[PDB]
Amino acid sequence: EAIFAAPF
Amino acid sequence: YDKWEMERTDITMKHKLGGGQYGEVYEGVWKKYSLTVAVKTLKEDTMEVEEFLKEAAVMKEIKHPNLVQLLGVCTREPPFYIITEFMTYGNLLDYLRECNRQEVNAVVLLYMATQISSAMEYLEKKNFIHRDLAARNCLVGENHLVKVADFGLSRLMTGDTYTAPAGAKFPIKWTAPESLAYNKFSIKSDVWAFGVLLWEIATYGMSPYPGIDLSQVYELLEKDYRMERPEGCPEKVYELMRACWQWNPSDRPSFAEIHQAFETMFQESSISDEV
Ligand SMILES: *NC(=O)CSP(=O)(O)OP(=O)(O)OP(=O)(O)OC[C@H]1O[C@@H](n2cnc3c(N)ncnc32)[C@H](O)[C@@H]1O
Repeated sequence: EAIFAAPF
Repeated sequence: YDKWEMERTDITMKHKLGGGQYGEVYEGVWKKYSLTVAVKTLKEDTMEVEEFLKEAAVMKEIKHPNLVQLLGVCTREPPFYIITEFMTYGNLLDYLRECNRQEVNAVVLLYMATQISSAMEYLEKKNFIHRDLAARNCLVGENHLVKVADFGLSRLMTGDTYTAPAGAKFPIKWTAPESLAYNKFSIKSDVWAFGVLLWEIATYGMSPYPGIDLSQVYELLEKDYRMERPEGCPEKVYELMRACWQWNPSDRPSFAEIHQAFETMFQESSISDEV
């Protein structure tokens, strides 16, 4: 899916 | 000395539930009572000892019917253990997805929202914040009983702001604007996540902003885009959902107001029902 990430 | 301290020997591990970027969790047995419990573990894993021990210290200070209850700890010598009550139906996200919608009807969804707001209101007073308010972190017990996972609580005088390290990851689709742009958090950031949680509930576990790539979420929020009212979702609930996504923190209601709102809808919904 894709849930966690570092802000852009 | 500490009344929460339990010798490692009192618990036996039964089955592993799921791993975690913060420590695998197990289903275990507290022999003395023949009680099924949940065991939170951590090896030279993800978290670092001191942080883990502080979470444990914080968990000993909370008590609310809608917050998973701490039962004991093993913090003296490795491996470290955090023991909590066991929620038989797992997390809310998976529950909503595989449930019987005739049983998990409209009044049950309102009831569930009321239990969560209740926990958050309380967390707002005792000067706490939940790092990740989302359906995946809500557990379910018998009779539609919902509780918020307590392992994600932190200390923060209600009203103040926290600034996370640089380069850190956040669950994008549940994160408030102030956190995406400046890595800032507050009980108001939790209010924003609550709004998204209300949406997961109204859609029975659908993923937020369907088809919208993580990289495009912030730009959309900026230009004033917001998820549309779900099919079947009562208008009043959608208004709260919308009040929770106000771009400006101090414009979002408090959990004290939100719990009052749901309390009202759940009772007046139990009346027209039994009538
Ligand atoms: N974004 C994130 O939430 C990071 S944590 P994660 O590793 O990505 O996922 P998660 O599995 O949710 O983490 P955790 O170890 O917190 O949960 C593991 C699984 O076990 C079940 N669980 C957790 N506490 C439980 C209690 N008290 N009783 C029964 N089952 C419990 C969760 O449903 C989860 O799948």
